[PDB]
Amino acid sequence: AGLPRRIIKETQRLLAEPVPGIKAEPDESNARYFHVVIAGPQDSPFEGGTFKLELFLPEEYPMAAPKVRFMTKIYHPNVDKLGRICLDILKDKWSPALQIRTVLLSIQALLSAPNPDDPNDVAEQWKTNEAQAIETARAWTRLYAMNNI
Amino acid sequence: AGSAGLPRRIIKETQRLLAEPVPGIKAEPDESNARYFHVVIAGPQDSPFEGGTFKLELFLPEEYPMAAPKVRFMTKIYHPNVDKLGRICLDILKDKWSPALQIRTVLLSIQALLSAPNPDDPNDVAEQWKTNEAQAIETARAWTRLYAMNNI
Amino acid sequence: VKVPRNFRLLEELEEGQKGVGDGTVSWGLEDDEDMTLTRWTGMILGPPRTIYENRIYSLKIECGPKYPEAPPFVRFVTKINMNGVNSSNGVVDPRAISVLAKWQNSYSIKVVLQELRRLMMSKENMKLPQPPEGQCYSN
Amino acid sequence: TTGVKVPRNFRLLEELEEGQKGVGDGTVSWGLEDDEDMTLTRWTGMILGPPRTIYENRIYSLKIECGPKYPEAPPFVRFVTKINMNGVNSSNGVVDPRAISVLAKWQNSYSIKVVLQELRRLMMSKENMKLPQPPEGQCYSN
Amino acid sequence: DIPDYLCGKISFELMREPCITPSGITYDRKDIEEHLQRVGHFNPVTRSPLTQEQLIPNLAMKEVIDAFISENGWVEDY
Amino acid sequence: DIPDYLCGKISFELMREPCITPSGITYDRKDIEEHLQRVGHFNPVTRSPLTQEQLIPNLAMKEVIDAFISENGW
Repeated sequence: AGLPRRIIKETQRLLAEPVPGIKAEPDESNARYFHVVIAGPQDSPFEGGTFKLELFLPEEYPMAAPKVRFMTKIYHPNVDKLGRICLDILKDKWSPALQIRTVLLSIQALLSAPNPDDPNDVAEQWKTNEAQAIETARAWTRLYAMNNI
Repeated sequence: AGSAGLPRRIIKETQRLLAEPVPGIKAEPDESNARYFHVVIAGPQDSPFEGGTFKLELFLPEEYPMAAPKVRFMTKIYHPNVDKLGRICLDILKDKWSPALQIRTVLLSIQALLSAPNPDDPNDVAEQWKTNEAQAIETARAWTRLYAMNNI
Repeated sequence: VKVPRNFRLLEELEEGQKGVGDGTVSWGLEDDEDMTLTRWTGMILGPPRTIYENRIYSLKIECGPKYPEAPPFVRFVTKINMNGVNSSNGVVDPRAISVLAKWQNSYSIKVVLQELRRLMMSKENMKLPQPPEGQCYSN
Repeated sequence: TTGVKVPRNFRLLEELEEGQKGVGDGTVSWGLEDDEDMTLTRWTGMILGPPRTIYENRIYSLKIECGPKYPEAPPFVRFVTKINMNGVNSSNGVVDPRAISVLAKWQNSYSIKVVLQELRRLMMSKENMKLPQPPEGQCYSN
Repeated sequence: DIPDYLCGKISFELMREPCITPSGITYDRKDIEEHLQRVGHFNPVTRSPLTQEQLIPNLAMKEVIDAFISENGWVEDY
Repeated sequence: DIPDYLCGKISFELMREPCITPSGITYDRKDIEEHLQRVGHFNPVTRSPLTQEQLIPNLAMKEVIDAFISENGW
C-alpha cells in the first residue's frame, strides 16, 4: 500500500497462515492497522470469551514497538481500565527482530501465564486471592467476552 | 593401485588445473604418483628467459595444504632466486606459506620471478645482477639458449 | 502516516499526564473505564493582562467516532462571556474558532484548549465584563 | 592411513642437507660429487675406521651412484680407498650389494647416510676385524 | 522468490550489505547500524551488549547473494 | 555445481561448520582450526593476527548450505 515492504510481508504470512487461537487482519485503507481476536486460552480463566484487540504499527516501526490495546473488558493484572496491556516488549524491552506474530503470541501466553508478581489493584487482589480473582476473571469473561461481534 | 586414497582438495586442484591450465605453463600429475607434478614453464616475453622453456617439478607433501608444496627447477637457469641445484627461493615456499594458497598460486608466483628477478634476498648471481645488469641479462639470455631450448 | 482514532487518543491521554508544565492549559479522561475514550475534561488558566486573570475555567470536550479527522465538541462548565461561547450554556461555536472552524487532523485537545487562552487575550475579549468567579452553567 | 612416497629428487635434496648440516661424530659423511649436478646422481662419502679394529682411524672414502629408481632400489657403492673387507672387491673396490645386508634387503626408507654407517658397523664384524689391509691411503687404480 | 536465509533479521528484504555479529547473526548493514543508535547497543536477537564496531562484513553471504541475484535473477538495487 | 563460494578456503570442499573471522573470511571450522595450531595464529588469507577465540559461527552460511543440501544433496 506505498508502505514498507517488511510490513506487506509480515501481513501475507500472518493471513496466509495465522495462529492457533488468534484472528488478525488489516483494515481497509489503514494498512498499518489490525483488528484481532484472541481465543480465551483453553483451561484459562477467560476460556469462554473471545477478545477484541487492536494493533497498530507506528511510522518508526520496527524501530519502535507496535502499539497494542484490548478493546474488551477483562480482569488481568496487566490489562488496565482502558486495556493498556503491559508487557516489556511493548514498552522498553522491544527489539526489531521480534514481530507481530511475536507479540500476538505473548499476549496470548500472557492470558494463561497471568503475571501478578508485578504488580495497580487487580495486582493486589489477583495475587492475595488466586481463585477468588478467577471467579471475577470468569464472570468478566462471561459478561464481556461472549456475544460481542 | 586405483589412483586416489588422495585428499579431496588435491583431486580437485588437479582437476581444475587440467581444465583451466595457467597460460604458458603445462603441468600434469605423474600417472605413476598423483602427488608429483610434471611442470613446464615457458620463458615470459620480454623477460631474458624469453625464448626457452623450463622443466620444473612440483610435489605434495603429506600435510599439504598445511605445508607448502615442493618445487624445483630442473633445467638450469641463471637467476638470483634459483640456485645451481634448481632450488627456488620464494617467501611463500618458506613461511609466508598459507593453506589458503595453492598449486596454482605457486605456479603463478614462480613465473612472476621469471619476470621480476628479485636481485636482493640477499649469492653471486644476485651480486652480479645488481652490479652489472647488462651482463647479467646476457648471460641468462644465453643460458636460456644453452639449456632451455628444445628439451622437446 | 495515518494514526487511527484510538491510539491517537491514547497519545493525548498519557501526554495529558505529563503537561506543558508551564501551568496553563491541561487535560483529562472524564472517566477511565470509558474505553471509547469519548469524553474529556479541559482546564485553562487566565491570561494575564486580561479580565480572565488566573481563573480556573473547566471545559468538557467530546470526540466522536471520527476524530481526529473531525473536530471535537467543546463546551464550557465555568461561566464565561467570550465571543462564540454561547452564554446560555457554555457551548462553543466551531464556525467562529478557526482552529475548529478550519480544523486539521494534526490538531488536538492541547491545541484547542490553548487557542482559547490566545483568544481570551484577543482585544475582543480581554475587556468584556465577566460573571462572578467560578459560578457557572446549569444542566 | 600411513602413505605418500617422496620422489627421488626431493628425497635427494634432503640427504643433501642433512648431509652437509650435522652428522653424529665426524664418523661418516656424504655430499655431492659435482655440486652443479642438477640430476643429483653422483655422490661421495667417507667413513672412518672404527676403534678397536684394524681399520682404526683410517679414513675411507667412497663413491656413490643413485639411479633413476632410487630410493626404491639401492645405490651403487664403491671404495676409492683400497680396503680389505668381505663384500668389497679387492680389484676395484665395488660393493657387492648381494651379500652385504642393508643393500641386499633395501627399504626405500634407507639412505646413503644409512649405508655408510652400515659399512662401518660391519668393519666390526668379527669376520673383518683383523684382516690385513693394504697400505694406508692407497686407492684402487683407474 | 527471496529465500528467507537471504534477508535482514530486521529488514526482511534480501541483504545489500550483510554484517555478522559477535553471537553471530547477520543483518543488513543499514538496518543494524540503525537499531544500534535508535534502540540499543545490543543484539536484536541474542541481546548481548553489541557495538557497531563489533560488526564484521560477511562477504561469504555478500556472494551467495550476488550468485543468486544473477541465477534466480529478481527485483532491484545498486 | 558446488559453487565455489560454499567452500573451505583451506578445505576446498562444501563447508560443514562455517566460521568467519574478523577480517571477514569464512572457513570450515576444522580447518581454520588445524591451521591455527599448526601453522600459527593468523588469518590464512589476510595474514592478519588471529586466534581460535576469535572465530564466529557464520549461522547464515550454515543455512545457505542446509538449503542448498536437500534441494541437491551431493
